[PDB]
Amino acid sequence: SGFRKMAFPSGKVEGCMVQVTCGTTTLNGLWLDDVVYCPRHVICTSEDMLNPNYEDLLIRKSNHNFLVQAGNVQLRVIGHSMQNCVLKLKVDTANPKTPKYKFVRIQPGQTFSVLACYNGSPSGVYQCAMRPNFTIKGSFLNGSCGSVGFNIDYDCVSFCYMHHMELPTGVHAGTDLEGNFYGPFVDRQTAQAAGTDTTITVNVLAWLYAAVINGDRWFLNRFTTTLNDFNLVAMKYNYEPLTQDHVDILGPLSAQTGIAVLDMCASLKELLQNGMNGRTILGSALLEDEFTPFDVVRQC
Amino acid sequence: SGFRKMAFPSGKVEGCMVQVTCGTTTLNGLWLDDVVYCPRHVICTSEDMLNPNYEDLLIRKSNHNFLVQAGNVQLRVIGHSMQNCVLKLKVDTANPKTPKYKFVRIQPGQTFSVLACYNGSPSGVYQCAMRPNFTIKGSFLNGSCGSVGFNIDYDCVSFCYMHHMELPTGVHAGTDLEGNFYGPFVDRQTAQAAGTDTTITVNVLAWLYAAVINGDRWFLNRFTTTLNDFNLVAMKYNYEPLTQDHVDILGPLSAQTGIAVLDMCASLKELLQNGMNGRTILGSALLEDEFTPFDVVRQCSGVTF
Ligand SMILES: CO[C@@]1(C(=O)Nc2cncc3ccccc23)CCOc2ccc(Cl)cc21
Ligand SMILES: CO[C@@]1(C(=O)Nc2cncc3ccccc23)CCOc2ccc(Cl)cc21
Ligand SMILES: [Cl-]
Repeated sequence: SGFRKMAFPSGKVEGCMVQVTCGTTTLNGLWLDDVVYCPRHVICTSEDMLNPNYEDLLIRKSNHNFLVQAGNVQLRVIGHSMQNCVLKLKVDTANPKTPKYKFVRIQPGQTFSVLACYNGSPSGVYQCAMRPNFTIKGSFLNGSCGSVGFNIDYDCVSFCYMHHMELPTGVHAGTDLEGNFYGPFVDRQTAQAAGTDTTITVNVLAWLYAAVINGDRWFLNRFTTTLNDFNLVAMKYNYEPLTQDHVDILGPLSAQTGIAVLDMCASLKELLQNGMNGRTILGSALLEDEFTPFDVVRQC
Repeated sequence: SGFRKMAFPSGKVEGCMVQVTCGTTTLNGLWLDDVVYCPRHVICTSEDMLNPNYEDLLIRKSNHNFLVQAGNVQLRVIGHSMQNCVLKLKVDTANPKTPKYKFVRIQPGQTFSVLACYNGSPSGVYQCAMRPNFTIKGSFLNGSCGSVGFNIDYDCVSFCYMHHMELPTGVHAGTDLEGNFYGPFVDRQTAQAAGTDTTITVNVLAWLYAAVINGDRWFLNRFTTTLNDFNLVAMKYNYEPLTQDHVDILGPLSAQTGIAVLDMCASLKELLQNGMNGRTILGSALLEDEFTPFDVVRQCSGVTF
């Protein structure tokens, strides 16, 4: 019993963190086999940042301009190429600690663990969700670029995010490991803003099921609702619409607790209308939306 | 920017987790050098748990009754002894992944990371605090006993907790790595209950400083208070008393933000007597007490491990 925001054990990713230096910029790289992946903005000279021509900047670089450090050992860069917004530095040594891995692109609402790093060194691990506006609400200081988001599939690490940027509101933007940004962001210092964020409705429902599994039932009610009526109410509270796919995904939790999805939807509608009235759900006074249905099943 | 509940990187601890089986019970062990540490209740059946004589049960066991598995390799138990509520199984092989470590006993209010394991396999890592009632509000299913709590100091893992039990309210109890329970708990199936929990006041203040560092300032006020007047108010809201040591430990955050500790205490007093008024601090509608002053400094300064 109990319910915590839980990250994946970070060991398999820590064995991959390296420091990448180019000129005066130092950030983190992900060393997998004989390739170091890192944000391409490491080759930018501050001025370049506004309207960089990355293909042009990269052609002017040599392998000896890139300084890669794995612990107290300098790795030799023997090649460099760019894949979208990620720079790939081929090195002369394959990482002996390379785990079984894959590169996955995730959808909004999906959760993942972040191993925050500075100078190629792991400082902490936390759990995040990809927001509906494609940002993440991370905890990142200057020097954290190249820190990665991942999930673990038994023995396999699925890398889903690499940190590139912090927006003016303090939220963060990044790419998958193929260098494609999540959201309409660009790796340029041009004026950028995240869209208004919304609540991940399917995740809140998953967390209400987690609360029932843990004995918290005060918010339950005798009502049910249509999916259309639920969406009309939820959207006026900045909640994402719930699709039939989300109803289906919540099926196992519904069968486990004996509370139909639309029945739990009517509880969520009531919580949005009344608030908590001094009560908490799983020790929280706000509805939590960073636990997916898969996270709840795994943890409970 | 940003403020998250952050655990220490778990890699140094993952290399130490093993599966310990004795009879029909399987739980986790911590393999350090040539010793595997685990809860001594692994020797118990459902009957023994009611009233166990652990010294008597252990004398009747042989080394071959304990099955230790590190990954897909079976370790040979060549000795067994008990230290308080922890069982120590001497093995024939020293763990090559043994990090620099130490066994430390933490105080209530101190935080640590928990590497939750099942069958000697790490499944998740989370951050928690040792509550003032000596329980932890963890997340543990059956099979998680032997999971450990730790902190990292430079490159040294300080093991501070081993999981043993879940109380009827869903909160958890365990021991340090020398087998001494945190709190008035015992390792027997007998009616047990945690004392009334209180809020870790110094940690709430540390988190209010974290909010100010992140630009959340609405709760700040012009007032200050005496430590005595603050403690009189705080204790009527089930808050732990704030000591001069807590005031001193908050000093670097007070210097960084320009908000004296007793000035922040007057903000906390108002938040208690009046509530948040529909507002949040760091995205939370409740005052968070599981960040120590050291955690806030470490996170708002990027200390690495
Ligand atoms: C070069 O890095 C930038 C950045 O966002 N960095 C950061 C990323 N994370 C946390 C940060 C905390 C504090 C300070 C900067 C942070 C700053 C300039 O504008 C840009 C423009 C584009 C890109 Cl892809 C990055 C960047
Ligand atoms: C050893 O098992 C006990 C236990 O608490 N185990 C658990 C520990 N964690 C999470 C659990 C989740 C769900 C079910 C049990 C959990 C239950 C029987 O009585 C006792 C009595 C004493 C002790 Cl020290 C442990 C125990
Ligand atoms: Cl403290």
